[PDB]
Amino acid sequence: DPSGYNPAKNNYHPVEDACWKPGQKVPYLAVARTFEKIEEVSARLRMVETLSNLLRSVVALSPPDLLPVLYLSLNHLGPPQQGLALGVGDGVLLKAVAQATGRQLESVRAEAAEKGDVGLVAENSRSTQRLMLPPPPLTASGVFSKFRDIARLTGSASTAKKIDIIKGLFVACRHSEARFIARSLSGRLRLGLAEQSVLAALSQAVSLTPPGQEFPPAMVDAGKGKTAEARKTWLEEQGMILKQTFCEVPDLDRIIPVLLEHGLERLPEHCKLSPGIPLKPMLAHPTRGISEVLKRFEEAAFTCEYKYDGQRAQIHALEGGEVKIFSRNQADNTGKYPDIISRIPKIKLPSVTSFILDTEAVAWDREKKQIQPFQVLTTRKRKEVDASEIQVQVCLYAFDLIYLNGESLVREPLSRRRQLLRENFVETEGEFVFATSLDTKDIEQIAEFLEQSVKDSCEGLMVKTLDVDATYEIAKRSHNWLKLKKDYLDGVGDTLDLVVIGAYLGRGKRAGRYGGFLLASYDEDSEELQAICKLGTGFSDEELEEHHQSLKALVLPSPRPYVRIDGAVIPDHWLDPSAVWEVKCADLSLSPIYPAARGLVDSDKGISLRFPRFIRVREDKQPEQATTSAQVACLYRKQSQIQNQ
DNA sequence: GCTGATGCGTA
DNA sequence: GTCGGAC
DNA sequence: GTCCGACTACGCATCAGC
Repeated sequence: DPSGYNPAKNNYHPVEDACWKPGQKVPYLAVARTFEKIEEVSARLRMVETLSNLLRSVVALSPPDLLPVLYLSLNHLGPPQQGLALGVGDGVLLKAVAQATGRQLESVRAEAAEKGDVGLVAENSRSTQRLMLPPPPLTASGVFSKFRDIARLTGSASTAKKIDIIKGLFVACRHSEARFIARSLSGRLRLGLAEQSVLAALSQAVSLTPPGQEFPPAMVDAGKGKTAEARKTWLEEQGMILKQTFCEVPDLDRIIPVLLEHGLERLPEHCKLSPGIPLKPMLAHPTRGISEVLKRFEEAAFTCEYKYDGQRAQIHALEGGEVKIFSRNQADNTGKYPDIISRIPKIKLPSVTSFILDTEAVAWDREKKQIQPFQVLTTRKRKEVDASEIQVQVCLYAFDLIYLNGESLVREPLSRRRQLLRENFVETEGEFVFATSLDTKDIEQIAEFLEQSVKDSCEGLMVKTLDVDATYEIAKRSHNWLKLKKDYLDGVGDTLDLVVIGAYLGRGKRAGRYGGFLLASYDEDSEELQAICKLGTGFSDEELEEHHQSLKALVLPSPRPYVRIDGAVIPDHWLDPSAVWEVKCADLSLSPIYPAARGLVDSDKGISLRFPRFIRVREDKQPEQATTSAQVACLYRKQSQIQNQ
């Protein structure tokens, strides 16, 4: 019986310890039980062991069910470049849960906010899970198809249809299934296992129990002969095949059926980095100072690049002339930028037959010949733009080359790839230029360069080694670059003193306390606190608890007459304005929602904070003594990017 | 058809 | 996007 | 250090209720 299933069981046996006969379909309750054991523990190694154990049975008995099981555990709907989204929000999901169970909405919405988890509410209600005799059990592939069903429906009257499908599952759910369907739909599975741990579990699972094996499979534990040391080394090198493959083709739709009929050793042969197929980009680790750079890099030579404030654009040029473009999430952004396809001609030498570029698309005002802020870039249409429409021009700032003229430049040092980029590509000012770089190790030069980038409408510096551990092999270390941001540096930075005027109930890791707060500045001339932004990162678990107790004393039934939030999300608890917190941010923005300082820099819009974080309590300060909307308008005006307008 | 609410992808 | 926790 | 999951602003695209 599946409810008995224990994929966490000591010395776990794929065929004997399963809960479905071979060539049957994997049952969803198996997937739910594997989930229960994964969330029950906190070590990633144990989690990987359990998910491996389920994945091995799935390979021995129902291999067609492997792809959907993996998707179910990532909570993905498919390849990222295909663009699926469920289009179901918390409120619809709560209507779905309520109807399915027979309960009043208000009651359901209440308990969900209270427990901080919709899955818990969907589980523990089972009326009409009475009158109608139980529907057939739920299958892993079936649930994953109903998910793809929901995400597929669009247009007028689709919500009602999306709900019916969800009610379908909730009625077929038994045991712990409703908990995880509800969690998945809400995009909050919170197992404590995600992409990296799935890959680990996959490669271990096919390593221990390889596919394409005549049932009953000859070998079910290819690890038994080896000693405990020899095992761990073999596991690690197996996982790295998969990881670097996935990193070049993060697409289970391609990778998986290839694994099922060619084994893991042969995967790099059939799935290699290739234009038109987006690959995981290289990521930056935050570095809190020039001193920490030399700690992290020690003896390796490195370069310093301008960090541009636009959005990543991974430009693909295939042999045959076709041109595609992808976001850092692997989204297809090709239709987004007609203007960039037209200008592919202008950027390469005639000898260049195919490339993958790593660049930053940055809004550009040609009238004035300089960079506009991020808020401008985002006003451009998405979807399917036709070139006549384009309002906000973008300029490309290239800083890496991944694949040239048929050959894959991944294993090559940066020093190499930057040369190749500089050789075969052509700067056209205000349209496609290279990243301002300074090769150096002198701390004074590095600091002057930092202050210079910010002067030139940028966020600070990127930092990349040139030859030591300086490839593009994301699977070795994904966060292989450093970001030296201006606001990372103690003493340097916009910090504001803000008043807590509201609290929001936490979810998940924050259930039972407050997960975020509403913050305001003081406006002297209208004798009013005005909401500036929400705050939800920067406190320790202890600090966040102290805040729950100290601020519960001050919960108010309704807001003070002098509190002004306008468009912002109404808090769950209004608070007596007393508490003053020190708050740091990266930028200040013109807000469509917040009333802080409205009319002082824009007749219509107020000012907000970009990337706000809690620093500490201002025990010595009073709401009167808070940063003032006047000061918020001063801070905004002096912003480097802003003075250049 | 108009309007307000909101999902979601970008940072 | 930034940030803290468990390992 | 690595991986994971709490949380932030903003604006285009979408749909329900009228």
